[PDB]
Amino acid sequence: AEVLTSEQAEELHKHVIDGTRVFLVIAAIAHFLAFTLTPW
Amino acid sequence: AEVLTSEQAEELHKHVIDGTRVFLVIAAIAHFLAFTLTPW
Amino acid sequence: AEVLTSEQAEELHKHVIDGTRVFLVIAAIAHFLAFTLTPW
Amino acid sequence: MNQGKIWTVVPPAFGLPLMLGAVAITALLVHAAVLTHTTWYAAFLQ
Amino acid sequence: MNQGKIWTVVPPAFGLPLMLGAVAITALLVHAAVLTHTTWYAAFLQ
Amino acid sequence: MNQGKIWTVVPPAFGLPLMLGAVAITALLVHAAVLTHTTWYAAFLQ
Ligand code: BCL
Ligand code: BCL
Ligand code: BCL
Ligand code: BCL
Ligand code: BCL
Ligand code: BCL
Ligand code: BCL
Ligand SMILES: CC(C)=C/C=C/C(C)=C/C=C/C(C)=C/C=C/C(=C/C=C/C=C(C)/C=C/C=C(C)/C=C/C=C(\C)CCCC(C)(C)O[C@@H]1O[C@H](CO)[C@@H](O)[C@H](O)[C@H]1O)CO
Ligand SMILES: CC(C)=C/C=C/C(C)=C/C=C/C(C)=C/C=C/C(=C/C=C/C=C(C)/C=C/C=C(C)/C=C/C=C(\C)CCCC(C)(C)O[C@@H]1O[C@H](CO)[C@@H](O)[C@H](O)[C@H]1O)CO
Ligand SMILES: CC(C)=C/C=C/C(C)=C/C=C/C(C)=C/C=C/C(=C/C=C/C=C(C)/C=C/C=C(C)/C=C/C=C(\C)CCCC(C)(C)O[C@@H]1O[C@H](CO)[C@@H](O)[C@H](O)[C@H]1O)CO
Repeated sequence: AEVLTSEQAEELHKHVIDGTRVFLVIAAIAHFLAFTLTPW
Repeated sequence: AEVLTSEQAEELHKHVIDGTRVFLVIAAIAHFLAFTLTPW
Repeated sequence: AEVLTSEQAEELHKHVIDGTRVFLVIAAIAHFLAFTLTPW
Repeated sequence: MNQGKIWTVVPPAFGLPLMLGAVAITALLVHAAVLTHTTWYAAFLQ
Repeated sequence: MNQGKIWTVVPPAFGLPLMLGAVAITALLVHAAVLTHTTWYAAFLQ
Repeated sequence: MNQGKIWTVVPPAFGLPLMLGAVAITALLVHAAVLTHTTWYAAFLQ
């Protein structure tokens, strides 16, 4: 590919940034389930 | 890509340089939290 | 990229060469801090 | 968040799969670590 | 800081992900080290 | 110092990140070494 317009960039990143939170959230569940059933 | 104009270069680097500090700062917190709860 | 004119070369290298000294200097501090607090 | 303009500098067609890959890699590493410096991970698999 | 003109020499589209990658790599290394030359890191995971 | 004309032969856009990378690599190596042939490095992390 190529770079993006400043507009389509910012609009991609919107998605990159929910991706992440979806991750994070699921992580949290994990880490807690972990934390929970675990010597840690 | 390609190189940049001297103008758009310097303007990128502005961002590279907050990136870094954001890092650094968070590092500091880390290293202190570390330092704190730790034999180090 | 491409190579450089002999003029823009020499002018780049000016920067390469402060980079380095900045490094070196900081190194020196390191090595001394080291030397200092250390069995070495 | 504040950083979306990076795709104006870096071709998401290479850069995204980069990020997503380094995540995948990182998670295997972190597993790998924990697996080899606890007993209780490995215990789990028994 | 003083160094922004480097992108006039080096295509941030390759150079930035380079920097950011070497950071990510470096942090795993430094973890890896500490993990394998203390007890207290690993202790933590137990 | 005397050597700046090298960029007339070698495209700083590949050559600079080369140098800077080999520095970064070298420093990790030298750390790695010292870490694994003293006690006092590792001692430090405890
Ligand atoms: C080690 C301590 C605990 C434990 C505690 C935790 C904690 C705490 C967490 C996890 C997390 C996860 N664990 Mg664990 N977990 C344990 C044991 C296991 C076991 C096992 C059988 O041993 C398995 C299989 C898993 C599995 C998992 C995943 C479901 C999840 C991480 C997802 C990830 O990012 O994948 C990525 C890696 C891959 C190999 C998946 C790749 C699949 C896709 C198709 C490929 C993506 C493509 C990519 C390369 C790029 C493509 C880009 C596009 C083309 C543009 N766990 C032990 C018992 N686990 C993490 C999680 O919840 O994440 C939020 C987390 O925080
Ligand atoms: C070892 C001693 C202590 C401790 C002390 C410290 C100290 C001290 C510090 C950290 C730091 C960090 N530690 Mg630690 N920490 C410990 C144990 C852990 C554990 C664990 C379960 O063992 C985890 C998961 C972490 C996690 C972390 C991170 C949150 C953070 C470093 C971020 C980094 O740069 O990531 C990068 C690496 C990755 C794998 C993340 C990659 C994710 C993204 C999506 C990919 C980036 C993409 C890149 C490749 C290029 C793309 C470019 C664009 C496309 C253009 N720590 C132990 C207990 N920790 C550092 C921090 O605070 O940083 C400021 C720090 O200073
Ligand atoms: C081993 C003996 C002593 C000690 C003695 C010394 C001495 C003596 C020195 C250092 C030096 C350094 N040490 Mg030590 N130090 C010790 C323990 C540590 C610990 C640790 C937690 O164990 C850490 C994190 C450090 C950290 C450091 C660095 C701050 C510094 C080297 C910088 C370097 O070149 O990075 C580069 C490597 C990286 C991973 C950084 C990469 C970051 C950037 C973003 C990436 C650059 C990009 C590159 C790949 C190319 C891009 C080019 C452009 C795109 C064009 N030390 C022990 C206790 N240390 C040296 C220093 O002062 O240097 C002058 C030095 O001389
Ligand atoms: C027995 C359970 C184990 C354990 C087992 C595992 C396993 C297994 C996994 C994790 C996972 C993670 N663990 Mg853990 N984990 C434990 C305890 C910890 C500890 C701790 C010190 O207590 C820490 C700090 C962490 C931290 C983390 C995260 C770094 C990571 C999940 C990412 C996430 O969702 O981010 C969500 C993203 C965010 C919300 C981003 C926010 C960004 C902010 C705003 C910062 C800006 C960026 C900044 C400037 C840095 C620039 C980075 C550049 C690329 C260099 N865990 C214990 C010890 N953990 C998972 C993982 O690493 O996935 C790969 C995983 O698979
Ligand atoms: C600095 C403050 C700015 C910001 C500045 C930057 C900068 C600068 C950068 C990013 C970068 C990123 N940011 Mg941002 N960013 C911000 C806000 C966010 C938010 C948000 C607030 O919701 C999200 C989802 C993201 C998402 C992202 C990722 C897509 C990307 C790399 C993440 C990563 O590696 O972090 C690494 C993770 C951390 C250092 C924190 C570790 C995760 C947290 C701390 C703990 C996870 C909890 C875990 C589940 C449980 C742990 C339990 C144990 C007790 C510890 N950013 C704010 C507005 N952001 C990077 C980028 O785009 O490069 C490609 C980058 O360089
Ligand atoms: C138990 C706790 C452990 C430990 C666990 C960890 C872990 C875990 C991590 C760190 C991290 C870091 N640690 Mg530590 N750390 C410890 C103690 C130390 C010691 C010490 C000797 O006491 C040192 C020197 C450091 C140093 C560092 C940093 C190099 C690094 C965070 C980068 C940062 O935010 O920069 C912010 C950036 C700056 C502000 C840049 C300033 C630039 C200046 C002006 C210099 C110009 C550049 C110069 C010329 C060099 C050119 C470089 C070229 C590329 C070659 N820590 C103890 C022993 N530390 C993190 C890390 O390395 O991330 C990858 C990380 O994940
Ligand atoms: C406990 C402390 C440890 C130790 C821990 C570390 C750690 C940790 C690090 C160093 C670092 C360095 N150490 Mg030490 N170091 C110790 C003791 C020494 C000893 C010694 C024999 O006593 C030596 C010779 C060195 C030498 C060096 C440097 C090579 C390097 C810093 C580079 C620098 O700033 O250059 C500045 C640059 C110059 C001014 C250049 C001058 C150029 C001249 C004019 C020559 C022309 C070039 C020539 C023709 C060669 C061509 C090269 C081609 C590419 C092949 N240290 C002790 C044993 N040291 C750092 C390092 O290597 O960084 C990667 C680093 O991270
Ligand atoms: C050894 C040891 C102990 C190690 C431990 C140490 C360390 C350091 C551990 C580290 C832990 C860390 C930091 C972990 C990291 C966690 C992080 C995890 C991140 C996760 C991110 C995820 C899952 C991201 C998901 C994102 C996704 C799926 C993206 C989706 C986006 C799309 C589908 C885009 C949609 C297209 C759109 C609508 C925008 O539209 C399109 O735009 C284009 C231009 O913009 C146009 O050309 C095109 O015509 C148009 O169609 C954050 O980064
Ligand atoms: C084994 C062992 C013991 C090892 C230990 C040893 C060693 C050596 C350890 C080493 C430790 C060290 C040195 C660690 C390093 C720490 C450092 C960490 C650095 C972190 C940096 C980070 C997180 C950087 C973040 C930067 C980011 C996210 C950048 C953002 C930038 C953007 C989004 C750009 C925005 C685009 C902009 C607005 C400029 O605009 C655009 O400009 C272009 C041209 O310029 C135009 O063409 C385009 O049309 C336009 O849209 C520093 O480097
Ligand atoms: C196992 C074991 C024991 C191992 C131990 C053994 C060994 C061998 C150990 C070795 C140790 C050694 C030798 C270590 C090495 C140390 C050294 C370290 C070096 C460090 C160097 C550094 C940090 C360099 C930094 C340089 C930087 C940041 C460069 C900056 C330059 C710029 C920003 C350029 C500015 C652009 C400029 C103004 C010139 O302008 C531009 O010019 C172009 C052409 O020229 C034009 O096309 C463009 O339009 C215009 O904008 C030296 O090399």
